[PDB]
Amino acid sequence: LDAALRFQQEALNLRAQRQEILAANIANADTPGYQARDIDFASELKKVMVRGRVDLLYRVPDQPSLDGNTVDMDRERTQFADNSLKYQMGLTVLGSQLKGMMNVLQ
Amino acid sequence: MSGVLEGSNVKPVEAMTDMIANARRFEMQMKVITSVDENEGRANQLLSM
Repeated sequence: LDAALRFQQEALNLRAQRQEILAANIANADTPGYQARDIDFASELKKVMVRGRVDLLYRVPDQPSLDGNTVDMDRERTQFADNSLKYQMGLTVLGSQLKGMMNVLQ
Repeated sequence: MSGVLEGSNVKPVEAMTDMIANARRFEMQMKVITSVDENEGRANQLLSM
């Protein structure tokens, strides 16, 4: 066995990937015609649980800009904060499972 | 009509009011720019921790 950590491990990996995506968003917040992207965390987590080892959907824009850029910075800031917090949560949950598994053991 | 020259039709009163309007419009835009800058400054603290 020892696939009892699989769910949170894959969730934490997808959280890291989403962090990378959102950092790319922030970085390209000025390049003309960027068409900000994102991924759907729930659907991708379910997809990686059912099969194992991610389509880049387009964040639906508000507020056009004539440079084609659609990174609306406020949404990206909120989503980046949410993703960082969820990543830290996943760290704590995995830590608790490993603490428990090594507490029962010795 | 000979013996006569013709000058410029630059109405000075509309030019004066246009310049006053331009100055005031410019400084309203400057206030908008200042507020937007300082907003982005405040907001860039969400990403910490």
